[PDB]
Amino acid sequence: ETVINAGLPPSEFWSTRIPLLRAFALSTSQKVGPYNVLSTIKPVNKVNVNLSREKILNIFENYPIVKKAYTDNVPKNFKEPEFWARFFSSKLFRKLRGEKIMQNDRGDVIIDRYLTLDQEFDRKDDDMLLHPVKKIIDLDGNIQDDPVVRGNRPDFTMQPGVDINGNSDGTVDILKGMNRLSEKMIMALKNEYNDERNELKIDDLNESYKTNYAIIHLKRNAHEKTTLKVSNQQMLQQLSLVMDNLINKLDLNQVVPNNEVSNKINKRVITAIKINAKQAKHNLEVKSTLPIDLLESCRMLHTTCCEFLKHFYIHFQSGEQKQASTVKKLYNHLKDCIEKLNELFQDVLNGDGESMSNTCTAYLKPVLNSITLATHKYDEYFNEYNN
Amino acid sequence: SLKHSVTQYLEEIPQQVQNRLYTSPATCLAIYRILPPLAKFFIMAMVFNENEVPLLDLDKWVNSNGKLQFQNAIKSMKSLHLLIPNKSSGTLMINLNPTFKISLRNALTGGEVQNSFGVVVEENVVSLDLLDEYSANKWETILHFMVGTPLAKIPSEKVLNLLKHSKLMEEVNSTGEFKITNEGFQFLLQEINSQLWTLLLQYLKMIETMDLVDVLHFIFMLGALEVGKAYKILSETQRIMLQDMRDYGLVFQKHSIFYPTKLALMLTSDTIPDGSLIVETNFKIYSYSNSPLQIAVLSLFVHLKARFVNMVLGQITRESIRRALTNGITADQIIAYLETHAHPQMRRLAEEKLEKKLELDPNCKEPLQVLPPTVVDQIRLWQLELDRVITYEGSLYSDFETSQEYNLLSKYAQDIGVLLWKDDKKKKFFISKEGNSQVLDFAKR
Amino acid sequence: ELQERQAEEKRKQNAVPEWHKQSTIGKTALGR
Amino acid sequence: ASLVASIVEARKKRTAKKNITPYQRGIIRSLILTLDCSEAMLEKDLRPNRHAMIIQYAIDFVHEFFDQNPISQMGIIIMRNGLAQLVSQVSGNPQDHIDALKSIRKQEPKGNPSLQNALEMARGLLLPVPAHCTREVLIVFGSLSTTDPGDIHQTIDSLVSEKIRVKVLGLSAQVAICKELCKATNYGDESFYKILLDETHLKELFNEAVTPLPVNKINKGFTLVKMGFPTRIFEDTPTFCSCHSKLVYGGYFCPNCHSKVCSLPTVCPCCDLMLILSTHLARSYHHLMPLKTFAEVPTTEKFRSEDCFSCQSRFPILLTSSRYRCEDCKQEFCVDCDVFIHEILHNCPGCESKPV
Amino acid sequence: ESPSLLTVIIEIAPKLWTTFDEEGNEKGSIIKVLEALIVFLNAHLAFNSANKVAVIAAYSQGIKYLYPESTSDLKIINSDMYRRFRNVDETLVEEIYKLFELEKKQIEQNSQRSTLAGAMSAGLTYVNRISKESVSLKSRLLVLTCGSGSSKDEIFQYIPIMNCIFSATKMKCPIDVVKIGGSKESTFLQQTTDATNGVYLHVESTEGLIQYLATAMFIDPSLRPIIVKPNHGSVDFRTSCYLTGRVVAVGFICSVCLCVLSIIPPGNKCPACDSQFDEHVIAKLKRKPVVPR
Amino acid sequence: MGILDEVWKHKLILVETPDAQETSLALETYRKACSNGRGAILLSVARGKVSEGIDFDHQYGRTVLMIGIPFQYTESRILKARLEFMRENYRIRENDFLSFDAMRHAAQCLGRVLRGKDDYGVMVLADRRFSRKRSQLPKWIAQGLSDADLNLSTDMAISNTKQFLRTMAQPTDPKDQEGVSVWSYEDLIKHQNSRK
Ligand SMILES: [Zn+2]
Ligand SMILES: [Zn+2]
Ligand SMILES: [Zn+2]
Ligand SMILES: [Zn+2]
Ligand SMILES: [Zn+2]
Repeated sequence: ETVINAGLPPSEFWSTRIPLLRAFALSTSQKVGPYNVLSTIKPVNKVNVNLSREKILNIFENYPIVKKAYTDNVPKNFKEPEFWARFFSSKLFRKLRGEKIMQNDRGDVIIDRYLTLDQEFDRKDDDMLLHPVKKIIDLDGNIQDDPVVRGNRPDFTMQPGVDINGNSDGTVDILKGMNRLSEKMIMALKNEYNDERNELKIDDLNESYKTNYAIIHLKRNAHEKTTLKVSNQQMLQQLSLVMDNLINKLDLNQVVPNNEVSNKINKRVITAIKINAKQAKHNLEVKSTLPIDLLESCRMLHTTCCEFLKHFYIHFQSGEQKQASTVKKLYNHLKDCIEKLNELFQDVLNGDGESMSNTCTAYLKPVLNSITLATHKYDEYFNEYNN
Repeated sequence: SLKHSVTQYLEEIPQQVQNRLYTSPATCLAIYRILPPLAKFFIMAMVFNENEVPLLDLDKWVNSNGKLQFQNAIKSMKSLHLLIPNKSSGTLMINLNPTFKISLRNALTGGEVQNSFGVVVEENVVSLDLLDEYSANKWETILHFMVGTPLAKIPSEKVLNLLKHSKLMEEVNSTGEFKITNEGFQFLLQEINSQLWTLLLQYLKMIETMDLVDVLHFIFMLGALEVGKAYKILSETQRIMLQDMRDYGLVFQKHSIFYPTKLALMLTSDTIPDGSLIVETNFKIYSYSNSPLQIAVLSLFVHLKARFVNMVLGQITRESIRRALTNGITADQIIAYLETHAHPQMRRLAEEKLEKKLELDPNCKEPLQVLPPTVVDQIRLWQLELDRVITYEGSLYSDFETSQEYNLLSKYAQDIGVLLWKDDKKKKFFISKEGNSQVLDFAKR
Repeated sequence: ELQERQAEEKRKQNAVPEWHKQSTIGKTALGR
Repeated sequence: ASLVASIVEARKKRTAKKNITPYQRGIIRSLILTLDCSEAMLEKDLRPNRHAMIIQYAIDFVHEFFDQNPISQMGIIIMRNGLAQLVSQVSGNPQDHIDALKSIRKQEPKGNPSLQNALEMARGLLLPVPAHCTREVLIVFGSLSTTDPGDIHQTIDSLVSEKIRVKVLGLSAQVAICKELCKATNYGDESFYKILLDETHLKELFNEAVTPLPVNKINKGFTLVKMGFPTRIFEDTPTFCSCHSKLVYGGYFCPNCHSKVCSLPTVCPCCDLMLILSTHLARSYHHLMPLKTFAEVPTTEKFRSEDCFSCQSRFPILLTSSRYRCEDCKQEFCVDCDVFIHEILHNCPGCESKPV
Repeated sequence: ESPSLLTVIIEIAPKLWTTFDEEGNEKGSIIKVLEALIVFLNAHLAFNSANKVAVIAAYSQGIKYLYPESTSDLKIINSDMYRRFRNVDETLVEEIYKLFELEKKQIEQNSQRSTLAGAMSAGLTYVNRISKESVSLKSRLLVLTCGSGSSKDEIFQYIPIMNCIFSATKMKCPIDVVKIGGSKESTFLQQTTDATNGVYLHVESTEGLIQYLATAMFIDPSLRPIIVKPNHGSVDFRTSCYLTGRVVAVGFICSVCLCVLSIIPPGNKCPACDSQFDEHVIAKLKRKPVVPR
Repeated sequence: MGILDEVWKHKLILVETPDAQETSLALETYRKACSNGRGAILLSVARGKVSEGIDFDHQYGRTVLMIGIPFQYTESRILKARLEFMRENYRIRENDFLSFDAMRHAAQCLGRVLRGKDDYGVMVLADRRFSRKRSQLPKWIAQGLSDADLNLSTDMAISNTKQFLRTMAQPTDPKDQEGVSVWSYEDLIKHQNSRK
């Protein structure tokens, strides 16, 4: 209603709805944090494993080799479902899962071709993580503190396990794999999107934190609301009179009225009750006599009129003279709305024979008064400024 | 039904007698309190103004929400004739009873009261030691006689005559004993307030020729009196009534001055727990009560086995239930007593059971049953056993010459509701003894 | 939705019969 | 001794209450309430479960918050599946937030929490807020781990630059990042990170957050805010409302554009002017002139009267005198009134009665 | 359906009635109020047998609970009336005599500030006491004030009076106010009635006061939802400026202290908390509306 | 077995490796993970490079899980010869020295978690053989070991740990430590006066 036929600029319409735009943007602009996707993948003859696009995307991000194989093969040789069925059966998934590879069992011929490539990525990733470390936790210097240290070499319990042939059993490789995975996850956090001294100090021994909140003292004084004093002798005499009346006796039966003010009192009380009862008798939208078609049209005209009023006030009270032209354009739009409001009343007057026109005019009286009042203020201020 | 019972009695009183009942402000102050809150509001408005107000003005006061109450209030107010409807000049003017209006004004304004509230001698006595014990014992003595438990002193013939003449405590000379009835068990169930009104309400109906108005001037005036105070001496009929009231544990007399009792003030308005008990699946009873009242009432339908200082233990048995049922006690009343006198522990677990029932399936709201369902079913089943054999008294009709006559006579009995059984094939039917004479007369005609 | 349906079926499998919901003494006795 | 044990414990409880000074507080608040709905919140440590109890207390908190902060605004965020989900925009209508919270009560919580996503969402929600409002974030954290897409430390630095204040309520134990967030964001104060120890303590923690937080001396944003006091009008026929565009019997008329509004306090839909009644401002005056606490009178001296000044409750004679006097007016009060005079009322009747 | 407590607050001051009698032709009208109240209190005690009564009088030098009398007799009323009514009325009048005697002794004392607010706060404390002590009772406050006497300043009375409204709204205790005097409207007391589901009534003539009490102020808390209140005036919930004393529809409030201001304070500094406003920020408000050149 | 998959859901897993540089990077990652609230678990060797100088004050260490007594490899010729020399010369029993050697390493790791007195952590010794080594632990550690904690089960250990962690999260009362655990200048003078 406000953009297509009314002609309000699209940019202006969004000025008052920034939070709605921002809330919707952040909903689709946020992503979950990194996590070990392959650990959640449990094979669980028939084995049923369930996958989702979110997990598929996570696998690529956490493991570029999978993306390298996926991108160059899915459109070329076979469909994606075969690929993931092929990937899981392969030893690459077992190696990427941090599980020892067994020479007894072989997985996928196609995927295994990338095993050597991974050995190249790991070395490239090792340099991607290698960097100088602070001397505080520099374990390399501890062993290099004495370069000529020569004692008794540690027993086999203090060294990586080996097989009968003397080569590594391979259990150390998975330990590095999990260590590399954790290091990559933390590094991924630190993307594009003096200190030692503080840490070594004992905070508990320092002075306790002291609050620095400000105090306020409020003086109290104000003027009285803006649109014959008895003397002491009179007080004593009047006080004496009441004491004599009270001490002597108290009269209760005299409280009965004269029956002339009671009728006036009853009329006055009922006079207020009728006014309150009239308001109280009509104190989900309320049922309306207007037909549904007419009522919906009135709401559309009310909503659009209010939207124009909202925009007019923001620019009118902006305080910058650069928007004078826009005010004129909005002022012309307001004039058109007034004509449209008048036209609807004329259309309803002839269409409904004044039966619904009176009811329709009341429903739009508050907005009509506001619209004409808004124009009057614009004209009054325009008159003084221009002339 | 406290006010309803009292209000119902006041309606049957003739309007000519109702006017006399409003002469004493003491009665008016109580009759003013019994009306609904909305009714009291309007009465206080009309009392002090000497004018006539149309009913439409009264309707304006009430909001649309309270329109229904305005119908009950006006109907109840008009029934007692306190509100006099006068129609003139095309308008249904509304006015209050002049005697009721004058009586209320005198009391509220401190005017002459004609000693409706009595006098004071300033001879106060100790109430807790004697008045509480005397009336509690006197009210307990009649209950022990009602319950049937032995007790040396028996109530005076005045109340005893009232009990037998009343539906309460049906008696038979041939049996030579007194037993409680269905309403008698209900009487024992009613709170002390209603428990006192029932006997008094029966007393109002029992009395004949002592004027009807005088009896009400005394009973209502009794509530106005304050316990622990002296009052000089009263109507001639009230003197014998005062002695009569002394038999009900309402007024205490030293032997010139009469002293009301705690029950007198309790008549106007209202005012671990004693009597609470636990029911197990073994039909056992463990009452955390130390009081003859709770013990006496429980023995009606419970076979007591032992007792301690703080609690009483017993076991429900078919014999005890059968004895209670033989007296006319309905199983519904028994369960009501148990449900309304349940221990808090039972209620808490029962609430948990309801919460658990709703927790598993919150769609349905099962009833909150404090005691295990099996007990209710078995008690109801025992009731069914007593109702197994059904027998009627009457006459059997047969040997009908024509089917039309058989259908005519049988149809006639059905119309008057005296037909108990019929068979078209055998052309026979049975009718109740009550309708025998009516059927025979129709047969002749 | 299937898991919710399965949960609903599981709840139904555990629900007690109707006659256990209410005490069926007033109703007509069981039989043909 | 049992009663005396309460008194000595009461004195210890009163020890903290002795130090009361009129610290400056920000009455105009803009709170963003963040709730944790993750797998860790399915535990049974809170009956029936953490999610159920937290939601139930959230409803109570909303009622209390708007009761004592009529001219504030609130926004609700939840954590689910490692993402922050908006369920209620910043608004002054207590019913809209309550309705949104009720709907959340149904869905079962699952997934992991993400502080960075929640903080970033809260950062954006508070961007379009005036400079005179106090931007606050309340987080009900139950998990012991956080999974975030970026660097949390950068977000913490941004929050401080934006002058936002963060309060965190934990369930199990202290998290190092949460302590840093509550400390770096509160000018180094460490009292804004609270860990509950039972169900009862949680209710107190929620109730404490209702009161406005004291402002820092070096943080000055003083200014005058243009407000309006509309006059209520009664109409014979229903008319369209300017806020919801529906037929209503009557509404308050703005004094700047005469547009009608269904209820207050709300921003005028036409001139964007805040409509508040005089009563709403009166609801916060007790935070600017708090009533001075009462000090018990020793039994050594002689008391004034045997009956309480305010409630006429006869003072129990019985050890320690059950009487508390007001320094300003020197009138003894019973223990009962002091609780009622400092929780319900905020004015000493004795001081008012004394003429000047 | 349930008992309700009536706490009548009566504001008696020698200055208030002296001006009322001088301007009018009613002498000893305080007795008329007292006797009318006695009947009204008796009427309230007759509406139910479980309803209590509390009377608090705001005299020149403070407040006192006339009823119930403190634990710490002349014949002023006939002894032939109802015992319960007399037990409340006789004590009420006896304490009145003592209250007047004390005021007369300290007549020379200069009492400049009224104590109406203090009495209402004290009554609320009594309401809190009685409500919690017995557990299942309602409450209702009735204010009998003589506004004929010119007041010095009601500004300080704003905070205590408006605070009592919230407390009454928390305990569901409607407070009704009846004002007898010249001014038709009391901006503060009227807001008290409307904000608490109360009734505001202004009457010029003291005679026939019982009719007002029995018809307007007799509406008990039990039947409030079904009875339409007879209040006729309409409140606007406005406050006076801090340096001009005129009602303001649109104005400025200091964020720090929340004090209303019709115009920008001189010196660009708040006159309540001594807070200086930024010149640039205030300049925004001072800016005139944008108009084409 | 699949235990690690469950651990990965809560905390990152870092493991000490024979390479020194790789281990140093693990510590850097472990410290970064603990600081940002991600949570991390470090698996190390009691007689390794980590235990000989690396500290875990406050956040980097909140619980110490000693998996078994770090007993040396008894079937070692070098060790067996060393034990014989001490027995003959210094009259030290073979069992006593072996237990002392193992405990001196277990305690070594225990002391790398507390910095100051505002620091807290739970130390669990997971071995049936620790039940009789209470007298061999350091005095300041033995004093904190209650008689009820000498032999606990896993389920009972978790309940106590949860209670302890909850208790340590409350604001400490300053008066409880004004002059009983921390001394100001004025308090120190008082102590010098009473002692003198
Ligand atoms: Zn609306
Ligand atoms: Zn506006
Ligand atoms: Zn008190
Ligand atoms: Zn004071
Ligand atoms: Zn200020």
